[PDB]
Amino acid sequence: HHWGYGKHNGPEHWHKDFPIAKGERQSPVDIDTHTAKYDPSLKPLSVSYDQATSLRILNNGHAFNVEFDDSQDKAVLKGGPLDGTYRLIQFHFHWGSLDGQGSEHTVDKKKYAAELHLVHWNTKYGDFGKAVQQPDGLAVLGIFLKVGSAKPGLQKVVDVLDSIKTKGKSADFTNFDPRGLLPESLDYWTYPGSLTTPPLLECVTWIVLKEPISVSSEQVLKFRKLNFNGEGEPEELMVDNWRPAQPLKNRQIKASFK
Ligand SMILES: [N]S(=O)(=O)[C][C][C]C1234B567B89%10B%11%12%13B85%14B%1158B%12%11%15B%139%12B%1061B%12%112C5%153B%14874
Ligand SMILES: [Zn+2]
Repeated sequence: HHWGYGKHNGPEHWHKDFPIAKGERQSPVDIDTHTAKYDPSLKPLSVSYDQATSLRILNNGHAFNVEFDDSQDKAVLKGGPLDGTYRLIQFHFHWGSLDGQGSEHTVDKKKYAAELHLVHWNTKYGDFGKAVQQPDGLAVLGIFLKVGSAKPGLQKVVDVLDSIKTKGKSADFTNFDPRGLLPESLDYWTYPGSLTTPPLLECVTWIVLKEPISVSSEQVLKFRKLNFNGEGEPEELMVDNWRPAQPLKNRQIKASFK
């Protein structure tokens, strides 16, 4: 009886195994755009993905992860609200059963169809497992997805999904360029928060981009053909793999833009 997204094991149950679910800096949150304060001390974000080396794509039973070689400083995030250098380890998505839900963060209570998370760890802690034990250990870049025009840079991901339909399947996934998943603008909101899945550790500086990317209905429909179950098990479509907004508590969301 492991955690997942269903009504007997989903987000309202997670606190029993992970009591930090009811902590002081949980994610995601609703971004109230009129209350977020412009902070002129915030720096532009530096996203350096020119040397990113993807290796593999994995269906972990919750989502799919596109994994990178993080054994050297290649793909790094810096600037913005961050002190120091954060190395890209993986990306994944959260999405819905229908286009009206799927994102984890919300904007003035608006839910997007999906949300991309690019996960990076702070190199000053040496490895990812040490980073997640620190309040400034991770930086996750969050990008909203809306349904309209296709995202050409997403199509390589979409086309490999048939080969990782079920939990525990992986596939080689080299030379994928995550620059093709970024919007034009790097304007962002930022706040201190947590992982949005168990173990829910309070280790993340969230950077949520204001500009969504557009993906096609066909692209998101292929996300929704994945399975939460393993091969040879009854089919449970991989949809609605998002945690709802959590209480903001004693936090301020800052905006990089006027
Ligand atoms: N939504 S999120 O906060 O970016 C957490 C994504 C899930 C996981 B998978 B395992 B390790 B791998 B890394 B940390 B652990 B789970 B948390 C992030 B990724
Ligand atoms: Zn995530």
